[PDB]
Amino acid sequence: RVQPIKLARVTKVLGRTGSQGQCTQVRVEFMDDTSRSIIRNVKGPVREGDVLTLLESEREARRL
Amino acid sequence: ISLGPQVAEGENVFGVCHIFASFNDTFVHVTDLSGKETICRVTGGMKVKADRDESSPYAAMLAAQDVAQRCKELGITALHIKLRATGGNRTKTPGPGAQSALRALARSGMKIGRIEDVTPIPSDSTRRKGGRRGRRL
Amino acid sequence: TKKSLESINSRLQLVMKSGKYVLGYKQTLKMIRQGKAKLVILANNCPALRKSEIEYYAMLAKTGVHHYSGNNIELGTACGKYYRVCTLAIIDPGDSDIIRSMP
Amino acid sequence: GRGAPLAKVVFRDPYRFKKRTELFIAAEGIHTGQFVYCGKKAQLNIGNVLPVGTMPEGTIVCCLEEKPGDRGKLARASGNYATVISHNPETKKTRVKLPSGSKKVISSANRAVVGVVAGGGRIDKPILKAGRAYHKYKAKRNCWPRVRGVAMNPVEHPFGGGNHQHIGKPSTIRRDAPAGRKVGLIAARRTGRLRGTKTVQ
Amino acid sequence: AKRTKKVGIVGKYGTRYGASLRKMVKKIEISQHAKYTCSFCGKTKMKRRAVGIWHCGSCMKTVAGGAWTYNTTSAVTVKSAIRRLKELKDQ
Amino acid sequence: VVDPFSKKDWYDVKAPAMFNIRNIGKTLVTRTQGTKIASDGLKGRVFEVSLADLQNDEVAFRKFKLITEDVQGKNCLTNFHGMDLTRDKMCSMVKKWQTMIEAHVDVKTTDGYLLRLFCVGFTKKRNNQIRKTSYAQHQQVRQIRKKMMEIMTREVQTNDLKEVVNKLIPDSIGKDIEKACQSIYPLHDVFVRKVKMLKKPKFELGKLMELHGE
Amino acid sequence: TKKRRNNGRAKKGRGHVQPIRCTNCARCVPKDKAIKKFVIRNIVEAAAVRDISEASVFDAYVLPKLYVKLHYCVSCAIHSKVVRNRSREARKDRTPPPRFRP
RNA sequence: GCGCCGCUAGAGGUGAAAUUCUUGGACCGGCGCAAGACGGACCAGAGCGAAAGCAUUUGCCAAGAAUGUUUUCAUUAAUCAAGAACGAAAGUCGGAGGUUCGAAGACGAUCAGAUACCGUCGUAGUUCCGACCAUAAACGAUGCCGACUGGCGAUGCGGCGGC
RNA sequence: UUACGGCGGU
Ligand SMILES: [Mg+2]
Ligand SMILES: [Zn+2]
Ligand SMILES: [Zn+2]
Repeated sequence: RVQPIKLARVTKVLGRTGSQGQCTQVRVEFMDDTSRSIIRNVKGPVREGDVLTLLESEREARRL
Repeated sequence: ISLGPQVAEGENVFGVCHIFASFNDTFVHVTDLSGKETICRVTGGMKVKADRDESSPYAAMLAAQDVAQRCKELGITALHIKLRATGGNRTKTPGPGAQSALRALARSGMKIGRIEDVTPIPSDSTRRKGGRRGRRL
Repeated sequence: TKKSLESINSRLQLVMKSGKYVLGYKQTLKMIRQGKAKLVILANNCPALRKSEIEYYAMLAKTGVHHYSGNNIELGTACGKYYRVCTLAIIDPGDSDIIRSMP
Repeated sequence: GRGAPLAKVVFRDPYRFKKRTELFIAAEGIHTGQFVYCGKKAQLNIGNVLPVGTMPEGTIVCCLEEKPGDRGKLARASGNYATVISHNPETKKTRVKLPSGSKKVISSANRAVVGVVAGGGRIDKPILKAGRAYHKYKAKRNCWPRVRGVAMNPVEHPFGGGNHQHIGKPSTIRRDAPAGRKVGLIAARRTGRLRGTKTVQ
Repeated sequence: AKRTKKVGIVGKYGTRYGASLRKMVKKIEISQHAKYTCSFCGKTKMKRRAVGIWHCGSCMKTVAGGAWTYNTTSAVTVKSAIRRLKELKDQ
Repeated sequence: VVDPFSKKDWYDVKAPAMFNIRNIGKTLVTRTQGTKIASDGLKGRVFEVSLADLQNDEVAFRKFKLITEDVQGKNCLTNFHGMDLTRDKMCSMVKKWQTMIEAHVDVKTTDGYLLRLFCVGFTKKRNNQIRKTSYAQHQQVRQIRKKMMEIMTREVQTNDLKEVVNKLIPDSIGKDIEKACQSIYPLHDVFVRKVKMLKKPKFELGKLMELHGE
Repeated sequence: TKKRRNNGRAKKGRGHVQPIRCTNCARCVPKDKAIKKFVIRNIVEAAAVRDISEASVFDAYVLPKLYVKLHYCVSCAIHSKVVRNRSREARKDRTPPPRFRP
């Protein structure tokens, strides 16, 4: 039910997406091990390397 | 403590989890080692009320969590996989809920044994429901 | 229904050209009771007490009974005549090996 | 007056020294001077009669008993048969499939001759003239020249009368109509030319 | 010589009964009057008695066959299936 | 309101003594309610399980079926029912520009256990081979397929069920037609694809009690 | 004009090849005209690999493959963009596009 | 499709839905059974055939190409009015069968209207046996027979020779 | 998902 709200650090930004250039993909690292890393999407200006907060942990990235 | 088999502190008892990930829906039915006795059949179309989203990866994600929460609470603690597509006459690749009901079946504290795709394949048997010119869309 | 019948009805139309033979019931009944018969061939059509008393005399004369897989009208064409025939007896094979075969 | 032929079979009486003759519905394919075997441990060939509980699922059956020992009631007309499925060896009941396509669960010890009734294909030929229908029913009954009730008089039928030959009243009637009023389509579930197959169980 | 061109056996029915009913009859009518080859003596002497009854001139054997023809194709399929069910499962 | 899983008890499933791991797993069944007795609800259950959790170091692409024929209290004793390969193995070996030869035969053992054997073989590309199609000719296929079924008729007809089922944990039938066919056309992926059970000999009780003995 | 030298179809000494059916529209095509594509896709969806090997009963388990052979009509092959439009002299090669797996 | 179980409340269908099937328990999972279709992947710019066309094993046949030939006959030949044989699919007549698919038709959607596309259902028909009908973008849109005129990489079948 | 027309001569 309650997932731990996991703060996360981004490596390399994978370019814009979202059909209007509004969303970007970050492939966060999970702030416990940089070995464990998933691909995600965020909105707004990103600034490569910084830290962002995940209210939900793992569902899906931009992928058909 | 009335429910549960007799295991040790380290070992686990096996059940199979039939994934039927078609389009329009997804099934994350778990049952015993022979398949005859149903443990829990919950569906991605029983926890969304939209009817678009029955084949969604997200409805399959929480159907996999709900079937794990029933299975683990009953004493049966490790799963084999028998993923299906629609199969037979129809398509033979599984739908969007296939992977997400598999990963979230494991992220919610559950082991995984042998997996297999067990979809129905004909031997060049039967006609398809499209017409000769197919469906035109 | 593909390969093997012209073991026994290609040899039968070769004895018919080369060797000696008798057709009909009461001629192979004479040849069986005076030693001259070698291999009697019964059709799959003959009445079942006729099939018995030829299987019984051939035990008495120590000769062989081959059960042909066909009609009595089919055994007649396999002989090479315009008849029907249940029972034949070859009394000399010409140069083939019907007796030297399985029965 | 029957469309099927018969077969008279002489058995050997087990208790008296006597040969006694039965009359069977002729299963199709049988010939005279054929041995016919009848029992529980009889072997499943054409014309042999043996209980429906021992024979396998999907064998074709004619002249079968609807209650045990009733000496043959069902599936007896010329060319007709019944199929067995679904043995239940506990509470011994087997279901068969009647010539009308309607299935019926019957007792397991019901007895039945294996095969189809001879004389089949009979209704494929046209009667083709009024004279050969006359000889058909002279063997059967006094039933053949059927006068339409529209053609007769108001004493004689509910439909007759009028200056035009018309029925007037609706020709579908209820089932609890009395005698002398049940004429026409008696308790008809539907009318008109049929579509589908029958779609009502 | 050449006595007809279409009707054949149903030239006895004259102008009567309809063309398509006379055409429907002449398959049935050539078939119930035909001699068939006997499967027991090989002689083509299977004449039809009453409906469903078939009989040999020589060897005097009576066969219970079809109505307008010696074998019904429904009854040959069953005899195929009965001997198949008798060699399958061995009861 | 009622929970039907509180009325169910756990039995454990045992494989015969022909295998290393004797314990398959645990099934469940409801208890006795009058005519619903708790033994015929789990006689005749199929347990589609692989070799690598039934041997120790054997392959994983092969699986056994194992019907249940008897219940011994808390135990649930089994007997062999059939085998096949997995899907992913059986369609990783069907590739283009090679011949797939396949045979099948109905052979019964001397114990009365009529089987249907399914075997496959695929032609093999040679090491110096430059051309693309490693096809067989048709009369080569017919005599290979004759050679396949003649050998597995030997390996099953002669002796009982135990030595038969023991032959195809290493699959020495597929290795025996491997050697006996490579003077006709060489083959490389030669398995017994499937074994199907057609008959059972009335289930003498002591025969199953032999299989769970030593 | 005759557009292509074959007529879209790889039949030369035949009069009739088998009709098969397209996958995403169920339209009936000849077997030789049909645009085949044989997908050897891993069943695990590679982002979800370290979530099943850390929740398996082994440390080294080879993952099964999903072997789905698609085949398309040319109508749905151009719409789903598995064949691209080509120029009138760069049509004339039968080599498939290169791999580009990494 | 039907039996015997298991546990559950939805299943199905779609761009979204609905008509529809479902606590007289659908769908799903297990084990069986029956019926009728159809022979996947192997399957190819491969083979055979006069063309239409032809694909699961094994079985009685009858044919045929090519190659091999220091066999035989010795112009027996090519094309061919008239005349015939074969001929996809749909269609017609009769008897079997009837699983799926499905013209006609009914219904739900979609639209301004929908007699269309799309969805649920379904008749004739698709399957077999017998008789017909003789047409197709029956196409390599290219008659058949004969010789001659570049190269190259192969492939299918015979034959010959080589590490 | 829906997207139907555009008077004649120049
Ligand atoms: Mg009248
Ligand atoms: Zn006779
Ligand atoms: Zn398509």
